[PDB]
Amino acid sequence: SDLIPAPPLSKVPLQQNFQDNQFHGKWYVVGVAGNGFLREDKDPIKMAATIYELKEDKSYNVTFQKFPMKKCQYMTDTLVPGSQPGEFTLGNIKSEPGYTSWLVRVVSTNYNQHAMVFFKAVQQNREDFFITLYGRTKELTSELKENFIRFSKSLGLPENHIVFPVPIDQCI
Ligand SMILES: COc1cc2c(c(OC)c1OC)-c1ccc(OC)c(=O)cc1[C@@H](NC(C)=O)CC2
Repeated sequence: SDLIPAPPLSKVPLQQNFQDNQFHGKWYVVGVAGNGFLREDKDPIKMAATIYELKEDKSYNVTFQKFPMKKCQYMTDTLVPGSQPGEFTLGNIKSEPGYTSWLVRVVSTNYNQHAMVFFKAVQQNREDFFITLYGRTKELTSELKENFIRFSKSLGLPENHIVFPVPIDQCI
């Protein structure tokens, strides 16, 4: 299509010894890169924080601001553990107009500062993928943001498909 193809999974690193208990909580969206994310300097965006909640069954609740981030509205999905720690499927629980599931792979995190997470659509004829740069604070370092840009570019994403929203706590 118009879109840059998704990488094979083997090109997406997996965070080693992923600790679900240490990943839970609030994560600001500090960066988002994907074939369907488009930097428009004329239309900057702000994004509310994502909440990852670990449950008894080791799945998460995930509460996140909805795409394409025009009116701030939260949504909640289930993050079902996959083939191993760090990996999940994010499923739309009800069949609705815009519908796909995503494979979710935590690429790297140190739990208390940053995380980088890869999302790939499991729908047959969808190249759709994106990478989220999360921070525990609204601000991350230049080195951490350049590492996210380089990772994103290594999967073929142009720099104008890499967006840095203004992180906020809540919808307004
Ligand atoms: C847990 O966090 C996120 C999870 C997803 C999305 C997203 O970006 C707003 C997130 O925040 C970083 C998401 C992303 C891109 C999409 O297409 C470009 C889409 O159609 C759809 C989405 C999401 N669906 C909706 C309705 O927002 C599902 C996956």
